[PDB]
Amino acid sequence: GLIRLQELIMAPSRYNIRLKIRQLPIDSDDSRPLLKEMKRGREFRIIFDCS
Amino acid sequence: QLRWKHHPLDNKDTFYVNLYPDYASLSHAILDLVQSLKWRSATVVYDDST
Repeated sequence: GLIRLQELIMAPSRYNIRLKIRQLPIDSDDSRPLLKEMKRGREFRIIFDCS
Repeated sequence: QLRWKHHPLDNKDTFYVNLYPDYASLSHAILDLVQSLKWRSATVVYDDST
């Protein structure tokens, strides 16, 4: 997904969006710390690459 | 082996040896470098995907 995401990563040549990046847990399914982090992050528009 | 290739986890061979350096070590090196530089602006310059 990073290979097919880097286009959107460099795409703010055209636009001024703010954009961060995080990873799912690579082996575990306890993403609940990350979700706690994004709850602290006060964001409302999140990209999801997954099965 | 000498160069690098991506290797997944379910990818489960046994018989291999490489000498390419691990990327996370390299990014850690650049991390402590720019932390020795203490910057707030950055700019990614690169050729391709990898």
